[PDB]
Amino acid sequence: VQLVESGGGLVQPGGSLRLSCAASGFNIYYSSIHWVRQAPGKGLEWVASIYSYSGYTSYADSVKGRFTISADTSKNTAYLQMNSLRAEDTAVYYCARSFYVFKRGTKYPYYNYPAMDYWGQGTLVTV
Amino acid sequence: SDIQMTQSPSSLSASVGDRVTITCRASQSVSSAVAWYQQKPGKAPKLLIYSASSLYSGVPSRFSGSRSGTDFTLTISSLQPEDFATYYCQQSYYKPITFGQGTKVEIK
Amino acid sequence: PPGTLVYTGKYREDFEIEVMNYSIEEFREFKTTDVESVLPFRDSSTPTWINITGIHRTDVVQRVGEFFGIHPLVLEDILNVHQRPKVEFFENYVFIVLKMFTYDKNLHELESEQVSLILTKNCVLMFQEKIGDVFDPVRERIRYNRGIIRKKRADYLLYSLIDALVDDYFVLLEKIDDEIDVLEEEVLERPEKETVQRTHQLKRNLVELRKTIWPLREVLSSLYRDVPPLIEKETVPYFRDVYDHTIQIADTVETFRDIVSGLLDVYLSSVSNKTNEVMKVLTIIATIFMPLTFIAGIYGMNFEYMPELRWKWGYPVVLAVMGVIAVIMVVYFKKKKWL
Amino acid sequence: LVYTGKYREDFEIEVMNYSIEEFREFKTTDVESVLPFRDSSTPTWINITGIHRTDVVQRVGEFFGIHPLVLEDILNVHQRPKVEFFENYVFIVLKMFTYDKNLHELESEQVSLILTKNCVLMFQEKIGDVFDPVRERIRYNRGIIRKKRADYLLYSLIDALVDDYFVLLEKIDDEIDVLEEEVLERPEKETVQRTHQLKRNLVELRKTIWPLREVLSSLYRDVPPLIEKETVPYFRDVYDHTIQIADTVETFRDIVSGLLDVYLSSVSNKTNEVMKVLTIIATIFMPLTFIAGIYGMNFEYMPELRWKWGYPVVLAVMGVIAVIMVVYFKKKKWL
Amino acid sequence: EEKRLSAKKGLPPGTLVYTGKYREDFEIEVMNYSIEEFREFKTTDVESVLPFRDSSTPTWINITGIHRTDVVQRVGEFFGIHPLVLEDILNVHQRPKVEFFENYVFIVLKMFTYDKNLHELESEQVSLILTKNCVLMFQEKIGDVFDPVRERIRYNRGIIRKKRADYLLYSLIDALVDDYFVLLEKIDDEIDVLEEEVLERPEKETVQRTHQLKRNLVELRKTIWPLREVLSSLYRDVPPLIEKETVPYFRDVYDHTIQIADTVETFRDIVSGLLDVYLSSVSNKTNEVMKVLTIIATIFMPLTFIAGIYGMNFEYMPELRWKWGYPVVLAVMGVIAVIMVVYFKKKKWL
Amino acid sequence: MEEKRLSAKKGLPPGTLVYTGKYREDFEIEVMNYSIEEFREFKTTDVESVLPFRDSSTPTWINITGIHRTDVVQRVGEFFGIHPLVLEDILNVHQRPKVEFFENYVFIVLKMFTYDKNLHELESEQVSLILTKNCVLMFQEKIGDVFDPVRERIRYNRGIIRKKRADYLLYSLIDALVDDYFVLLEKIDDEIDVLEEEVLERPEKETVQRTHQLKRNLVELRKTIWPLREVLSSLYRDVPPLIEKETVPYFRDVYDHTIQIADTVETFRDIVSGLLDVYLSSVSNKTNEVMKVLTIIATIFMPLTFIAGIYGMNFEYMPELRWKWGYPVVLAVMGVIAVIMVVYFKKKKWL
Amino acid sequence: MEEKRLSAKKGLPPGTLVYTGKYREDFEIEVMNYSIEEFREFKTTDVESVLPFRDSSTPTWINITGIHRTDVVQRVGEFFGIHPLVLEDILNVHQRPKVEFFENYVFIVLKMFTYDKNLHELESEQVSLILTKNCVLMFQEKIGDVFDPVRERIRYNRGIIRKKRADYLLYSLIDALVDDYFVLLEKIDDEIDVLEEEVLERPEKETVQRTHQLKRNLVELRKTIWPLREVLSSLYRDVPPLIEKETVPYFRDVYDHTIQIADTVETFRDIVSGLLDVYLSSVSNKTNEVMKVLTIIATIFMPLTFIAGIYGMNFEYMPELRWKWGYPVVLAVMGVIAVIMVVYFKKKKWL
Ligand SMILES: [Mg+2]
Ligand SMILES: [Mg+2]
Ligand SMILES: [Mg+2]
Ligand SMILES: [Mg+2]
Ligand SMILES: [Mg+2]
Ligand SMILES: [Mg+2]
Repeated sequence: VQLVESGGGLVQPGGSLRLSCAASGFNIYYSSIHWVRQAPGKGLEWVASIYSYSGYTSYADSVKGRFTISADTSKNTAYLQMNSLRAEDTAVYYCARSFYVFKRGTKYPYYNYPAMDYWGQGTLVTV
Repeated sequence: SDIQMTQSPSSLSASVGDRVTITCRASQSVSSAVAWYQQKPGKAPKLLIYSASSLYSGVPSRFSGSRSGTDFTLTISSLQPEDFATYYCQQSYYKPITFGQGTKVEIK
Repeated sequence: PPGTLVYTGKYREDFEIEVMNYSIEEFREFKTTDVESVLPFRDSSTPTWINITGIHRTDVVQRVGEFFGIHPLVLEDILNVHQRPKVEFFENYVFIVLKMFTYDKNLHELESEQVSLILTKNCVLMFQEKIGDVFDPVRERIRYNRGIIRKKRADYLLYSLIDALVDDYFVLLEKIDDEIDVLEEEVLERPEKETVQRTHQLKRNLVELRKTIWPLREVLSSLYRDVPPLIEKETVPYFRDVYDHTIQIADTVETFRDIVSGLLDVYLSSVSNKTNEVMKVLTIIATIFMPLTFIAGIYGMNFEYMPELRWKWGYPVVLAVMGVIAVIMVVYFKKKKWL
Repeated sequence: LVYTGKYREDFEIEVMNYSIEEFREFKTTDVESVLPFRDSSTPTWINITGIHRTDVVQRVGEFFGIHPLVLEDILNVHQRPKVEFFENYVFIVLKMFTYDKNLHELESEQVSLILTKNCVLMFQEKIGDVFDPVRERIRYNRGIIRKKRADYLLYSLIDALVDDYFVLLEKIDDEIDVLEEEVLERPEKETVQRTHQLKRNLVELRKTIWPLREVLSSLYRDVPPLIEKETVPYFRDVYDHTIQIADTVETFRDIVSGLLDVYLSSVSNKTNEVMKVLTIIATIFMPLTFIAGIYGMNFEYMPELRWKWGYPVVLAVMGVIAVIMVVYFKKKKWL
Repeated sequence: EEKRLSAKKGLPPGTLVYTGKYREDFEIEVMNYSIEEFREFKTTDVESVLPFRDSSTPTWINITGIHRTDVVQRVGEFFGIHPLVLEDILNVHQRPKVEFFENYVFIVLKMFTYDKNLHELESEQVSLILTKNCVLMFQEKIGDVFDPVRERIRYNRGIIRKKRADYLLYSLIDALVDDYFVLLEKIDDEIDVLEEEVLERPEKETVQRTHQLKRNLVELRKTIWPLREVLSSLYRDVPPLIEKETVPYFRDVYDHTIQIADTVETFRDIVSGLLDVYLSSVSNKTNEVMKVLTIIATIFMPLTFIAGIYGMNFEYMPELRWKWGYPVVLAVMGVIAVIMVVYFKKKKWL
Repeated sequence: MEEKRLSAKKGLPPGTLVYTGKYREDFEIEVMNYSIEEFREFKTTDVESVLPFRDSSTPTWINITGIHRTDVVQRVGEFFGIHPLVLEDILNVHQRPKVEFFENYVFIVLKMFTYDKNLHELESEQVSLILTKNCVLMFQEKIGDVFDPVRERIRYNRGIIRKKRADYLLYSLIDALVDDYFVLLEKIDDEIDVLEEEVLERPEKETVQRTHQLKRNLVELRKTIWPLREVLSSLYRDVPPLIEKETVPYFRDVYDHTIQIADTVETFRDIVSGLLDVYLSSVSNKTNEVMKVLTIIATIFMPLTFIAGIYGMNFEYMPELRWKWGYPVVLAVMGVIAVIMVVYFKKKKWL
Repeated sequence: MEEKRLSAKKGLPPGTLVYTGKYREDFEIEVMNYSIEEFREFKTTDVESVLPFRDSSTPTWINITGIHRTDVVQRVGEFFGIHPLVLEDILNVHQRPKVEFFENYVFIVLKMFTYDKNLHELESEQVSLILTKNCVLMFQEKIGDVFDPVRERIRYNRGIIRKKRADYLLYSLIDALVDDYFVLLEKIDDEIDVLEEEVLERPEKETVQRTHQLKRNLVELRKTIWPLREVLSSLYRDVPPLIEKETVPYFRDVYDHTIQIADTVETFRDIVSGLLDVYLSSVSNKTNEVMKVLTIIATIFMPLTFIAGIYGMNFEYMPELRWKWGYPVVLAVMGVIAVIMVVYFKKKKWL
């Protein structure tokens, strides 16, 4: 039930980076992961989402088509290849494990849309 | 096609043992997919409430949430000086996902 | 896997992803081959109609479902192609699973394709598994502005889709009736061991068809009785009429099942008559040649002291008694219907 | 609105407007001359034959404020008889049946009756109908057809339909009698086919009659405000009638459940009987011929059983064995 | 003859015409009884009948021969029953029913009769019309099941003399149910006969009698179920005509109706099974006769073929006479016959 | 004919009491009064010795066996206040099991059956039970009671029956009857087992009679057991003033029992409804075996005789009558035809 | 007579506790006292230690596996205020599935069915549920349960059972039973498919054994499932205040599932009857084919044997001299008539 990140530091604008959040206590394969950012002294915004069972990737519209992200079931670690770096990408990144509780069968089924129980420690990236 | 998801107040002052209320609202109805998160400056957030009704395990029973259609309300019955941080209002009905602008409360 | 999201069908050929944005006076068709350029239809005031024909590509299904607000397990139920017809009411959309049937008449197979309906009071999504589908009536109504569908909101669009499925079911029942008539004229005229397997295949197909129809009665009763707030009040009698068509279809398939059950018994009676035919043949041959072999075998007794040789045309006379007893037995069999 | 039937060659629109002093019939093709008869103090009954032409029914529905679902149901020829009650009209859709004397088969025309206060819409899809007695009753003052309102006219039309059901049921009963005699007397190949097609006709008739009983039950018991209480007992009477038909239909089905079985037994008897005929004769003769062969043994210059009577006396034991075997058959006396 | 589609093939529902095959005589049987004295009439004049309903004394107005529609029309006019009920009176094929009216009750029943000849039911429609203190009869023949009822009225027996007209209606219904009971006894005899005939020697005709019994039982059940409806409705929704103290008698005859209907359904099931029993018995007889045919044509083929082989007419032959000729073939021939009769008679073939 | 007619009450007023059963030999009245402390038995053959128990404070039980004495039943009905219709229904044995609720008594007609092993017959015996708020008047035909255990329980203080009113006594009697039905269905389940084992394999060609007798038995059982289900449904569904509330669950319990029996009977029917048909298949299959023999031997020995008939003729000429052989020209062809027929039939594996 | 019958209690009073079943080897008590935020579980054996969970407002699931120990079940019933009839139905395995709505607790009886491959035996296990608004006592007779998904659902906070009250716990147990019924219907569907293939492809004598054994298993399965429709209808209709109104749609869902299993069992009965009829038709076709070949051998050869017999006669002055040098003046007739007859049979669809 532990998410631990790595790969922080300073990078030249327009460069590249790799952000790895290792997961312990659950299997990534039939699970979902999210990466969110917190700009220094600002709010918190969504960045990317992995649904590793189908290899599905979703990017924020503000960063649409510029980032890369995937999973690795063998090491059970989620990976984010940061590319086309912009001056506003400097932030603290957080890896989170989504979840949802559900019950199927009822005429009005009681489903819950995803949220974020477990959160990574955080990783500071500066441009 | 973004979803404006506002959270108020931007900041508030509350003393120990007070009933504080944080309101939040989306441009379009997001059912009950809103979640309340707590983040201390040095911590790595935490999920206080999911789906605006259920209370996450480990969280003290002090926190509570309600539903007013488009409106979402997070109520804390009696604050402690240790539980002072910034609270965020996430929506997850629509995939793009947005967070509240922020609500930081310090010791009064 | 626990609550996964995978495609469990077998038809994996291609996709189309079309869209029809119809309104009170203007309409537009914007069929494409890209997942994007169609999501903006979500918040449009004019009701829209999205057809994800071909859900093999999980990418488009997940993107459309999670962008439109569809819960991931609803997406799983869409991707599962083994579910019976279902209805599930949510706070901002209504989910329906229907099955449409195609009939291979040349080899007598009944294939099923699942169609998923999602009503969101601003759009009507369908997810399908195979290109081509039975929606020509509603499509022509919207394109040629023939019907009153234009000014009745997405609820009437969902009704039109349900009505298209019900009419397709009526057509399938007509085809099954034609097949039953073909078998019935084939049986009692050409008895065969193969007709037994033909009847058994027809009965199994009727079993599957009933297993699909019976959930539809519950689904439509749910649709009009429970009156979900997504569906406007004025549209309820329409769903009531569709439920009446559904109970009629259930009665039709029950009668067809009973007829197929009696068909095997009528075939058994036909086979009994068929073997009775050869039995009458054997009996007539034996009873005109067995009793007629003495005076051809009693003469043949290698013995003397008979008029075995002293006769007026003895062999012609024994042939005469041959003919006499032969026609005697023939009369004995004909005059009281031994054939 | 699309016509889903199989008959496309007919058209005739007939108005019959009666009263306790007035009566007139108006038989034409121009619907715009029948439409002005929407409302009147005197009750009217108007027939629109040949619903294959959608324009006339669509125009009448628009002029009479009828829900489009009712028009779709009217045009839906393969649609089960039923009844709907509305604030201004009642829509009862029923079926007439015909059984031809040659190539015995059951054909089902669908008719519709919309009662709107003082007017009775009726829709057909064939040429001619079984409602002639009602027309004749309207022509000449007799019974209570002229005195009462359009409610009694609807009752009379349903009564004429039930009487046609009556004659159909009698025809089916006569066919049952013929089929039973034919099966129990002369089993053939065509008999079983006739029985099976009759079973199909009976199951279809049952699945149509049961909705008819439900329709009449809802029609008298719920006493809708459109029909008055005065005509309520009359409907009850015709409702009793339909029960009989349903009951009788069940009886017929039950009878048929025997026929398609009993024929088998008859065949299972006939195939037995020839066995007996085949069993005795071979047994009476085929072994006997055998010993003739034993007395036909050549074995050149065989001492054998040569006697004063080689062939004679020997036939005596043949006959003795034959009569003993016939006695053995008579022991159980199957033949 | 008769059989549906009758003179009510058209006509208004207010018409009156008889639809039966029995039209021989018309005979009224008026019987006015009370605790004080009894009065009887059998004249064919309804004018001397109508004033009885005004008299506050129970009566049993009986009218046979409905086919004289003038009489039933006059009675319906004078008693106030509307002509639709009169038309239903005139029918004979019509289903048993109950219609409770304002101050009147109208019941329709069938009186079956069974004759051992041709095993055919003969239905005789009997209609009851209960009034304040009177009951109107409508039959077809003269002389019916209600002979005991007359016996219990012209002789003071039971509580019949000390009751109202509703208890008279109950007594008539009880007599009709007893007629149904004796009819079911005749059915008992017939089903026992057919069962015994199926057990021993099916003679190609018992199948016709079995199907005739199926037909009779089905057309009897088609009437007996409406009999249950009649007897249930006669007390379930209590009309104001019948007293509360008369309800238990109607409950008892309803119980009898349930009993007879259950008996009829059981007999239907028994006959349905008995047809298959007869089929299986005929199949067993076929199998036995095939066994005997096969054994008789089996002991002989292997050795009639030998008789053919050794009774040949060619030049040389194995003339033998090695042991004079008989034993050479005859020993093996007899061994073969004995082997066959110990290989079939011992292998459960006959 | 006899002891089977539904008639013998034809044209009789309801107040007349006529016995319509064959059992008219035994007669005895067994009286059991009981309370928490002490029980008293007063079994006698005297009819007048049981009337004073009408006003007994403690529950009482009057088992009158031999209802053929119509005078005894008439007297007890007159004293205990029973409507004449109920009395004539007590007398008439051919009465479906029913329940009737009167002002001060409750009437229950139920059947009890006995199944014999040596002869496959099912004897019936009607028992009527009348509740008078202090007595259980149980009228019975012969001395063949199955409720000996309830008598022993009342006698030996076992159970809760001593601490309750007459309602629990009625419940105990109905429970005893339903347990008798259990034993009967066990015996007929044994009959189903043996008959199925004997008809599905090694049938002796006369099993059809036993199967039809069994179908008779099951149809009579259904005709009696469905009304018992209705009786118990009417017993618990609406609470009678006679039956106390605390006892009502117990009746509900026995209701479940009868439901089970009803269901059991239905399934038995289904088994029988198959067996005959199955039997048919069996004999049909047997005929095919017979068929094959009659088809093999002829096919190997009939055509061969044909050749033996061709050359056993009196034709004058000599085609090949010479060669002084064992005639393999017309004997090896015999073996060739025999083996080719054997091979052809082995292709279809007839024999 | 093989302990599968109901010779269990006979005349014993309803309060008796004779264990009808036979699995009397093992016994333990699972306890799971879960709450909104609490979860306690253990595998005890001592009866006393589970009692303090009766008065706890937190829902508890007590699964007593093995009820042959009469002492533990009677003590539980006494301490929980459970009616003695309910205890009798607890220890009576041969009891139909049922429901009882009492003032304090809801009593429910299900049957867990399991199936073995090869041999077609469907073994039953009585299971009982008693809901007491704060505790769900579950009675089972041996280990081997279909509640493992439910046990995991409590153990890991997935689904809703971890949050809701005991009513949803009982609903989840009922749904586990229904899911077991789904999987058993799937297994019996596989059996139907293999029997269908055997009948349609290789008919055999033992096929009748197979189909009749399968029909017996299916009719027993129907005997047990049919009460479930009524049980779930009672659990939905006329709800007592003992079950919350929020979980009623869940009972609708399981009632619809019960309707589905009933329909599937009816369809499987129809398919088994059709398979038996198909086998009978195959037997008839075999008989027809064998008689066809026998007759065709008996029509194109037996007349030939006749003509050979008649032409060869011990007569003289016959017009059949050897004027044709060679003998075969008649063999041509044999060939011609044989060809004509075989062509006639071929155009008559025989052979
Ligand atoms: Mg009429
Ligand atoms: Mg009587
Ligand atoms: Mg010779
Ligand atoms: Mg007990
Ligand atoms: Mg019990
Ligand atoms: Mg010869």
